Amino acid sequence: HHPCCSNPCQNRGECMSTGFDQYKCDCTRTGFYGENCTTPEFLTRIKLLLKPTPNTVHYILTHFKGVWNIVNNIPFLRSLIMKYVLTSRSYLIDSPPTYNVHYGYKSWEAFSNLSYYTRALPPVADDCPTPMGVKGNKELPDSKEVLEKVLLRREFIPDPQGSNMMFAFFAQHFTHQFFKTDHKRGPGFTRGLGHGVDLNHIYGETLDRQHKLRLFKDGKLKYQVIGGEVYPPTVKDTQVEMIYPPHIPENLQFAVGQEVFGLVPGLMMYATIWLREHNRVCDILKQEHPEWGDEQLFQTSRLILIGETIKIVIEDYVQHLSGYHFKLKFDPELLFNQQFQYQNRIASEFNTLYHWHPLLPDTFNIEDQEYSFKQFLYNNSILLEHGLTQFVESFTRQIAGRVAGGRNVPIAVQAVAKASIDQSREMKYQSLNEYRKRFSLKPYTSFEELTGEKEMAAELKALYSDIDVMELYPALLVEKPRPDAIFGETMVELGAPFSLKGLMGNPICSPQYWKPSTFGGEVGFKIINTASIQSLICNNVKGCPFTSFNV
Amino acid sequence: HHPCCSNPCQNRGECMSTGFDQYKCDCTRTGFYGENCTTPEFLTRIKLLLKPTPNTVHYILTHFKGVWNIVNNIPFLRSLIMKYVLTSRSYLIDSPPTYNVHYGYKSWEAFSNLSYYTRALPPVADDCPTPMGVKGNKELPDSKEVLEKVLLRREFIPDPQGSNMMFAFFAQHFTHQFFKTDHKRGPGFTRGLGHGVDLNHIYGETLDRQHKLRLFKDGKLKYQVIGGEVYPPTVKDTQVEMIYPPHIPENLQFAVGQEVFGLVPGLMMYATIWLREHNRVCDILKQEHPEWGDEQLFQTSRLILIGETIKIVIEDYVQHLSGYHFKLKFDPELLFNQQFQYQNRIASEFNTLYHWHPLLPDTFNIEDQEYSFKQFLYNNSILLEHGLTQFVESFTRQIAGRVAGGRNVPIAVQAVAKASIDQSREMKYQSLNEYRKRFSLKPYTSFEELTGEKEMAAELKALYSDIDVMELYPALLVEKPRPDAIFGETMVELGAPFSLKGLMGNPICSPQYWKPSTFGGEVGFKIINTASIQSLICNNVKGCPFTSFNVQ
Ligand code: COH
Ligand code: COH
Ligand SMILES: *[C@@H]1O[C@H](CO)[C@@H](O[C@@H]2O[C@H](CO)[C@@H](O[C@H]3O[C@H](CO)[C@@H](O)[C@H](O)[C@@H]3O)[C@H](O)[C@H]2NC(C)=O)[C@H](O)[C@H]1NC(C)=O
Ligand SMILES: *[C@@H]1O[C@@H](CO)[C@@H](O[C@@H]2O[C@H](CO)[C@@H](O)[C@H](O)[C@H]2NC(C)=O)[C@H](O)[C@H]1NC(C)=O
Ligand SMILES: *[C@@H]1O[C@H](CO)[C@@H](O[C@@H]2O[C@H](CO)[C@@H](O)[C@H](O)[C@H]2NC(C)=O)[C@H](O)[C@H]1NC(C)=O
Ligand SMILES: *[C@@H]1O[C@H](CO)[C@@H](O[C@@H]2O[C@H](CO)[C@@H](O)[C@H](O)[C@H]2NC(C)=O)[C@H](O)[C@H]1NC(C)=O
Ligand SMILES: CC/C=C\C/C=C\C/C=C\C/C=C\C/C=C\C/C=C\CCC(=O)O
Ligand SMILES: CC/C=C\C/C=C\C/C=C\C/C=C\C/C=C\C/C=C\CCC(=O)O
Ligand SMILES: CCCCCCCCO[C@@H]1O[C@H](CO)[C@@H](O)[C@H](O)[C@H]1O
Ligand SMILES: CCCCCCCCO[C@@H]1O[C@H](CO)[C@@H](O)[C@H](O)[C@H]1O
Ligand SMILES: *[C@@H]1O[C@H](CO)[C@@H](O)[C@H](O)[C@H]1NC(C)=O
Repeated sequence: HHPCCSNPCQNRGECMSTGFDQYKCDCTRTGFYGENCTTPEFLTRIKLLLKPTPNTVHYILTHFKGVWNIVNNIPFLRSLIMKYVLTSRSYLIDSPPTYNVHYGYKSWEAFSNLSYYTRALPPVADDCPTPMGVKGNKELPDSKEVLEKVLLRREFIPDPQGSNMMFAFFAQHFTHQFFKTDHKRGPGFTRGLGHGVDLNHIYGETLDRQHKLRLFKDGKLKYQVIGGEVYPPTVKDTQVEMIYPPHIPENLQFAVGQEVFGLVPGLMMYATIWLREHNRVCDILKQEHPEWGDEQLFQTSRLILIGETIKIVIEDYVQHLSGYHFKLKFDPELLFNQQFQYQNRIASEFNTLYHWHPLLPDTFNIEDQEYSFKQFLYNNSILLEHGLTQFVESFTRQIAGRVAGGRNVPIAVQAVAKASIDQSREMKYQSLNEYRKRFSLKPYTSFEELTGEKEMAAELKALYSDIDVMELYPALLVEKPRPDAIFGETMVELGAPFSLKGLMGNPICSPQYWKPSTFGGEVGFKIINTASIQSLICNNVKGCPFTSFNV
Repeated sequence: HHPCCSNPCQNRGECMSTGFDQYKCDCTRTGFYGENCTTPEFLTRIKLLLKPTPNTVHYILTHFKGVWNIVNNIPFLRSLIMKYVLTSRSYLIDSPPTYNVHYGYKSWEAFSNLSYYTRALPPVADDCPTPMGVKGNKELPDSKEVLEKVLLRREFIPDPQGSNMMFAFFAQHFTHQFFKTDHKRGPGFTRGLGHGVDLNHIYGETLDRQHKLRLFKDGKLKYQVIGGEVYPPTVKDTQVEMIYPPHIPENLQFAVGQEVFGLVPGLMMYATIWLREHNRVCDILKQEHPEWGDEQLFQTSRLILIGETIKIVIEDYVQHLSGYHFKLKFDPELLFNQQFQYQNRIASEFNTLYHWHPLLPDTFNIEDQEYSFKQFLYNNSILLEHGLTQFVESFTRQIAGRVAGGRNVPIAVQAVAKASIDQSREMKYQSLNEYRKRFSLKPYTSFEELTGEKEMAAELKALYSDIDVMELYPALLVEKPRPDAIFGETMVELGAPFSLKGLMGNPICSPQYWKPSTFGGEVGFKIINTASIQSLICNNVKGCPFTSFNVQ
């Protein structure tokens, strides 16, 4: 079998077979040397002794509120800290990207083919004696067993951080512009060739689709007016393909950028909001530039919305997730004097860690009504009957579920959660502990250590036998959360690097893009730099309801 | 008309309409301010006082031969200078890329659609009163007139730098992996979506084409053996689509990565050499890695040949062009402590400046035979009759034409030279002086300053009327050359930044790729770092003939 099956190389060293039973580790720029890159250099040894553990940095950022109030209000100091935050996490991502599901060694195919999700860790070789390499049993525990014993929801566990359904549907809507798995090809493949925040979920992946969604007057997107209220146009009027079951009336078959957004009224809510926002921006730009044509009005509005998205995602969305007292800042200028690659490639593992199905509640509470999953799916008449205003008011009030801590995946989505385990195995994912080492974390030495608890640990112990063969995905959902937090260590220390690369690696953040002329002047630039989840709703939802990402 | 037609914004500021009749310059990070980004900042005043002219910099590098011989033999000094060569030049390129033929403003279409060549300078707006903006006549001079008067060759003008046919065909072969204009779509469109040195001209642009060219054993490419010599496989054997006229029979229809390389035997020579090289690397890798399968063998060989190409382009090809006494170095480690984007987008203007048709000779001299263009075109029989050994020997010793200096485009390719002018015009290119400013160069104040000569300068003024409406492409071919040099100032100062960016911006130069493991260990890595035009020939051509890019 492959000599690298045991993953002998440490500290981001690279394994290469040198014969049927021999390997060699490449320790170049790891800061380590020796057969397995285990011996540290003098500079590295001191650097290791001083580096605070992720849980210590988390403590500081979620305590000393009085000091953070001061830091947050000194621009020079706030910028300095945000600069470290960005740079320290960006470094953990390979850019230009390296491996994918088919290539556990660097290759031009892996680099050039945008149809693949990239991979933070190479896949386990096909001929390895064990699913994870050398350790554990010949088969991983049955995925259904794992799901039922440690993942499925017994009782609904609310998020201690206060996350609401406004946040939950935002996460789903937003992340679904770059998580577009090509099922015709396989789970290691994507339909989102932009590999980041291009807003294809509003505008369409292809030009052909974009043009069916456009009005071609004043730069705007097509729309319909039902009961005085602006909604996306129909499948019939646009000839835009959407996923809908055949029983749904032509009227409620809304056509938007992303084919799957008719699945959930919550997604259609943000689809309508962003559609309204783009047309609102077109009106603003048409007044600033009465001399501009439709094409520039559209293009310029798109870039502004990309700006709004990255701004809202950092300063509202990530801010809320973080639980920090420190105010995260969206400012491209922070990287202008730093070494940073303005490019991104969506990692398969980023996709997997983002399967936050526990967020989903048992019922969807709108006004006085409580809708079940069956009632809620594909039902756009709920959005029409209640209206966006009510939808915002209700989902701001309804708490979402805790992601970590175990046993909170709703039964309605059991098949999806099982799929997340199966496809991980199909894609030959390395173990949780390997992913932890890859992201500078000390590997878990027991199931009790991972879970911070006793019952789920015991079950997992009987299923996997060895902590070093625990899988990434189920571990993220069973992990001990941070104090009163939605996630545990692994979720954050993997998610944040992937997250920040995709946000800052956007072209609009590059020095040659980050200037007022890119966005139609100061007026367009102003829209970005003052954008918030509150302003987004206020500008586009009748009666400007209050909103946030917490209850 | 559009308020930015006059190109009012200077020093890299960006123009934006602010009404039907008014504009605004965005002077962000230009180092200048004011209405037209003309008022320099204090730090910028100091920088413009200390920075030497490109002509001064060229002089130092092409003189003091003894000093550079010391510099080239102290590794630290050589590394320090090469570092500046790369950095001082790379800020001149927008990366991520900005404009294209359809977008004079930054947009997502422009950034995300890889089918476009990018643009170093936005196109002149459609509604502008004159083709160049506001200056000049309603129409530009007839392209035929510009071609006939100052471009077409009379007496053959050899390149004083001594560039040979080995250089000419290498240039043609190497650049045609990234200059692949999509003529069904338009001149502003490319079919090379890799936008750089991916060797698609050897391996194919698509996966289906690659798979028809591969042997699927030992990581090799398909081939045939004619008279003991390894040559590309046929169209009949591979089912790989190639551009061949009807009269060309099945046997002489070689299938290679790039569909037009059958056009010229000179290109097929390099296609055959590189095909042999790939398969030679596979053998080396097989010996190092008996456990490796076909796919990895092929993949890592590709990565090695990409490395070899970049090595040869910098240390032989560009080295020769530059005419420097200073030895250029391919070393990615030099950029690891620098701000640099490992990405590239081929610029339309880079394509245009690379139409070096004056390089082409009147006839192609091989052994005792002098072949005319008609005799040479689409004729791989010539290749088989003489063999690659005689091709290298003959082409190594035949001199190329001088590109700059005017009146040196062969008549045989006159329709091509005309097309470059016509296509620049439909692509709405800005004037020469606008591109010169774009690249930190002083605009020419007269046609005599452009040529350094009286006769052509007179012909040009009678056609263009104003120096500020002179087109970029014809200007490059008529430009006053540097002393005893193949090119003039504009060619180099535009070409060099596009080039280095294309080469160093390759992902194999990034810290995570620039490791022995990427190339199958230290032996694979050594093949990249010791590559040269001579070794390429020596390793793959019977008898190991001597070669270089100059005579002889
Ligand atoms: C952000 C949190 C979140 C939420 C709230 C959510 C809520 C819901 C929901 C109820 C409203 C339904 C019916 C679905 C249904 C699906 N989910 Co999500 N999902 C979420 C995170 C994800 C992500 C991320 C993916 C991967 C997308 C992909 O691969 O296409 C996913 C996968 C899926 C898929 C693709 C199948 C696959 O194999 O990946 C479907 C269908 N699920 N989801
Ligand atoms: C680098 C120097 C060089 C040389 C030596 C050279 C030698 C020759 C040559 C004799 C060997 C002939 C018959 C031609 C003829 C042509 N040249 Co070149 N060309 C050169 C530089 C270029 C470049 C660069 C392009 C742009 C390629 C493209 O696809 O637009 C080009 C374009 C062309 C085209 C149109 C592109 C197409 O797809 O057909 C033709 C025809 N020509 N050239
Ligand atoms: C990116 O990677 C994809 C996966 O390798 C690749 O899709 C694959 O394309 C090949 C060739 O186009 C298909 O293989 C087919 O080749 C023979 C040719 O004779 C056909 O008769 C068969 O249909 C055979 O399947 C693969 O089917 C296909 N793999 C899939 C669907 O997963 C993409 O082409 C690559 N992307 C680019 C732009 O190159
Ligand atoms: C910024 O723009 C330039 C033109 O690009 C210049 O405007 C022109 O000034 C000329 C005299 O110097 C006039 O002949 C001409 O009327 C005018 N062109 C216009 C406005 O259409 C401005 O002077 C210059 N501004 C500054 C501050 O120097
Ligand atoms: C590098 O790693 C290899 C394989 O992980 C080490 O070989 C192992 O050594 C340990 C302790 O002596 C044994 O438990 C294993 O039996 C050995 N190999 C295997 C496959 O089990 C090797 O010692 C390491 N190199 C150094 C010097 O640290
Ligand atoms: C990149 O741009 C080109 C040109 O706009 C796009 O090609 C056009 O596609 C539309 C709709 O599919 C066709 O109707 C036209 O015939 C095409 N125009 C041409 C050939 O000039 C191309 O689709 C774009 N690429 C991507 C990835 O969207
Ligand atoms: C293409 C990718 C672009 C954007 C990424 C999208 C969303 C990112 C949001 C969350 C990422 C996943 C898990 C949590 C990780 C980080 C956010 C929370 C806390 C960490 C704060 C920090 O240090 O950045
Ligand atoms: C993707 C593109 C990558 C590489 C292009 C390869 C070769 C380009 C060669 C010539 C272009 C034309 C003119 C200048 C070219 C090279 C520089 C020559 C002299 C100046 C030396 C220097 O300052 O680097
Ligand atoms: C509501 C859906 C849950 C069905 C669980 C079926 C698998 C049984 O799982 C068991 O669940 C018990 C109750 O939490 C735990 O005490 C046990 O540790 C666990 O093994
Ligand atoms: C030996 C030719 C060098 C001088 C030519 C410059 C004048 C251009 O003359 C042109 O030459 C073309 C090529 O035959 C012809 O097609 C044109 O009809 C002719 O006018
Ligand atoms: C859709 O929503 C309506 C209320 O708007 C609800 O009464 C109905 O039952 C739902 N449809 C389905 C099929 O559940």
